[PDB]
Amino acid sequence: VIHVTKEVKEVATLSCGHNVSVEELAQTRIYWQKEKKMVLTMMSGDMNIWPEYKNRTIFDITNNLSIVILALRPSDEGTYECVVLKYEKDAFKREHLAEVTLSVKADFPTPSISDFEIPTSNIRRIICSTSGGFPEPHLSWLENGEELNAINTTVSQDPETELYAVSSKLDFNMTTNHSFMCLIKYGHLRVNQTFNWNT
Amino acid sequence: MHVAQPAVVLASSRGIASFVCEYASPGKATEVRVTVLRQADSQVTEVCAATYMMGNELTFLDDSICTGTSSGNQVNLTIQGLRAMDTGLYICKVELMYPPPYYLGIGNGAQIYVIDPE
Repeated sequence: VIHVTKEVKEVATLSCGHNVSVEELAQTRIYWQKEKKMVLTMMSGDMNIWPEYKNRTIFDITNNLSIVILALRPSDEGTYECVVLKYEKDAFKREHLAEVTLSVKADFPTPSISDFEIPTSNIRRIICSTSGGFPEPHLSWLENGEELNAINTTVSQDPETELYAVSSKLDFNMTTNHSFMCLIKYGHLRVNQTFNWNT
Repeated sequence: MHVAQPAVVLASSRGIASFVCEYASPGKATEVRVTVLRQADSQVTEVCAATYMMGNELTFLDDSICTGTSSGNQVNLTIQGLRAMDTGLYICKVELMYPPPYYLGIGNGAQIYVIDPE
């Protein structure tokens, strides 16, 4: 088996590690299946790409029968199989079996804490955000190892990319000195960012 | 895919050895290819193979040593002309060829005991 690891927004190529001369393709059956779900097939030299792939996949025939996924989605992660069957004498026989695993990275970039001045006396408002990551993020504000209370927070997922965007608002008093940390936890991973205030 | 076959089978005075190979069809079969492998010294060797359309009598070739019959997720393999010298472990492999997805199954191999008459 071979392991490929690309980042959620890259292109990924999964090689069948084998090829078939054009003269042979016609009497060949090639199945690219993930788990036991069909990615696409070529039979009688005719194509068939499944819905979930119908548009972001290129079957690079001449290059080791490999597939090229252009819009990596977190779901694309998994174990792919390339089966090649060639009809011989009495019937189709397996000519090649290939297995590849795809790892999609989708870490959240360092969050950005920006502040704005509101009409309130010395009450300041800082917004923390970060997006384009997976899985689902969980924000939290910390001053001194103390889990604060934010005004508003929202987490959303792009219905097409599967990626998440998080953002949150928190207010504090500009009088005292403050040292805030916006900690985001997604899966067994975490990434934050600290904002500092002084006099 | 899981494939089950008898652990041991002894041949006959002649040279005929039989056994049932049963596979776990996870779906609409249609095209299944059955292969009998002989393992020895950890070196595999095709003994015979055949593809049958789920719904037809498994039929091997003439070039072939084996012979068999199918009944649902079951196959009736019968090897022949075995000399006590080819006694050993006979793995039975099963493939779900069409329609895809492709599934592969390897049994543990039945141990065949054959003895060359006096």
